[PDB]
Amino acid sequence: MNTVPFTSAPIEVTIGIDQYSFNVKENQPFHGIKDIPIGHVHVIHFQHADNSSMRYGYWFDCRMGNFYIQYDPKDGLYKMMEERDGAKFENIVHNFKERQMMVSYPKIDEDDTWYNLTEFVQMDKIRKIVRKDENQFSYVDSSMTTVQENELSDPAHSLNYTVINFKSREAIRPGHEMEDFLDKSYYLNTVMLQGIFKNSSNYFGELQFAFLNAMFFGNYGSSLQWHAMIELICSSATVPKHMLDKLDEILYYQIKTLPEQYSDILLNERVWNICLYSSFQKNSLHNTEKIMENKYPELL
Amino acid sequence: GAMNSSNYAELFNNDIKLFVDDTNVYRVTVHKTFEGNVATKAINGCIFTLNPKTGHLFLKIIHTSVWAGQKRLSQLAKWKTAEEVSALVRSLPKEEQPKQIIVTRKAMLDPLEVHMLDFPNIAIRPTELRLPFSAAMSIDKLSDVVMKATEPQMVLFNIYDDWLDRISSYTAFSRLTLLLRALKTNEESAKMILLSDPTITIKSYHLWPSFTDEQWITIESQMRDLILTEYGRKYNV
Repeated sequence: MNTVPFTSAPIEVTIGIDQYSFNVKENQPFHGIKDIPIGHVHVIHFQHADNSSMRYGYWFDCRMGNFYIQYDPKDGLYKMMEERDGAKFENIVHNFKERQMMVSYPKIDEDDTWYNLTEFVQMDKIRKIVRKDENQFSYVDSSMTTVQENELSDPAHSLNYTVINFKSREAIRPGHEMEDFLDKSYYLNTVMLQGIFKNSSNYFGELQFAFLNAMFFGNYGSSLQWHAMIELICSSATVPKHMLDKLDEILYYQIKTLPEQYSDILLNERVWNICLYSSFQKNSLHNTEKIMENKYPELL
Repeated sequence: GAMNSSNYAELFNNDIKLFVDDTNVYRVTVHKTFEGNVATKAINGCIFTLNPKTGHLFLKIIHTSVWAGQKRLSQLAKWKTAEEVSALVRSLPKEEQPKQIIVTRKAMLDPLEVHMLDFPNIAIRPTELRLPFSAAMSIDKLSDVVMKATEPQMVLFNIYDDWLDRISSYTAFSRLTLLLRALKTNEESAKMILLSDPTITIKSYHLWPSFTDEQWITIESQMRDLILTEYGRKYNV
């Protein structure tokens, strides 16, 4: 059970840790989050009370180092930092715990939600999508654009998601134009799975990361990437049986977790209607189709 | 974006462009079977690929053999159209390749875009114009070369005959769209109007009769009258 201490909380802020969130008052004696489950990536995220614009936050894994949060009054945000002195850090955390100035990661024993949302998400893959090699943790916010959004403007601050474009030479073999456009199996299986991702676990990890950035930061380019990766599978006639079964579980937990009030901006009507009712895989996503039909029948 | 009434003069500028109409690619007769079910029998079709500035028509004849053993033919017909248009562009010298291709039906956009990925600087556009190119098979010499074809064939025509010696591309296109609109609305009537006077013939190397400038004004008036009448009947107005 790991800890992310906070130096202080000088500005009023809503703090998220994974799917949980807490309101902290200006100068409230708040000194961080304890009992964070080892074995998963996590995201600690912020929304200032005075600017409900720019949700921002940090992907981290407590196995990779000792991380803390400290407010920077110059840049005007809560920053993640690494403490390299093990004994200084252990001594900071023990003091804050003794004074009970930390919130406990409020996991219910029965509840596999976070595992289910992050099953394939790896910190080493996050750090290739979000390039800042001097830190072990990754900053994401509401406004960061994707490599694909940029092609169509600061490269250092981009989300380097794998570019997926159904009307591209990468997607369409010369001489198999109609076949490759109507059945994307060669683009999914040869180009993306064998070629770029190497395996379905890395593909699902990027899909799951894109969804979480869409949900937690309202990151529009992330939402585009999540839908493109769903549509590429659903639009392939030839998908391994284990990948379809796994995709159904992945999407079920994403739809289950999505705030009911954000379905209008976070769910693309065309993609979901095509995936559940018209695509090759219209009959392969039983759990997803059932939760979507019961939770969001308007969209469909 | 879409070609409309607003940007109509763009058709007659010096940027090479082609219209592509796929209406007549996949053509069938519907009939009863011995068992009283319904079946189709394909007949020869054509792609209608037209340079509106020059009148050059690239009539690619679609022989029924291309459908043999294929499924979902109305879908395949859009892809076969895009394949043949792509092949035509690749066959042209670089300085003759179009800068834009305008498709008369929006369902041709994705097929043509995907076949033309090698030509990222050729713009594929839809149109808001309701163009009457479906009536191309009412031009006797075009219908005749399509129906007689025993294999895939490309035939080159000038759909304006020699009109550009006397009139502008804008006026030539307006005459062509009026003739085809008449032929589409009431073929029998349109064809009677065009041939009623036997002294006016079609040259061996032409599609339309050899009207004087004064005869074209009479003809064009007869075609407008035909179209308006038919409109009153269609809508009881």
